[PDB]
Amino acid sequence: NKIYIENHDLMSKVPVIEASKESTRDDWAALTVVADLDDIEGQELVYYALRFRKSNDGVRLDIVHNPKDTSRSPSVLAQRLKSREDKLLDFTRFLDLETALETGEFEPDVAYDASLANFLASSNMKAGDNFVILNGRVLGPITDFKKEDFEVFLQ
Repeated sequence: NKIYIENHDLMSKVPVIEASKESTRDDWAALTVVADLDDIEGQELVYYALRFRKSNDGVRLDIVHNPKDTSRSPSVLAQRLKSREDKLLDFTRFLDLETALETGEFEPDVAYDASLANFLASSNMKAGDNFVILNGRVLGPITDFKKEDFEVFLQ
């Protein structure tokens, strides 16, 4: 649990696709993708995670933006994505995601940026790293991994 418990601030601010009400408890699982969405390789991972969630409605997906470069507030992209949180399964096209990360004025959330900086240090992962956490299991860094590999780890 301890990852989930120590980080409630951050995890409360990130984009979340809730598992469906009409899925079962045996289907239910918790996927976190942590990705640098300034880079294609991070975006691509999230895209796959989205596609996976689209097919597997027992999963609760949330997405943590974890940029290597911090000159911009991490919280900007995270808010861009959080604003468009309902829309995320309507994506059909890698471009829909790019678009969603491309636009939206937001005021930096410092408390978010702090939360992130904890989460990283206490979870011994670095800024910029791409990884997934699946029901508590950290997998990464990811330096391939597509929606197959999500599927299998669910089994």
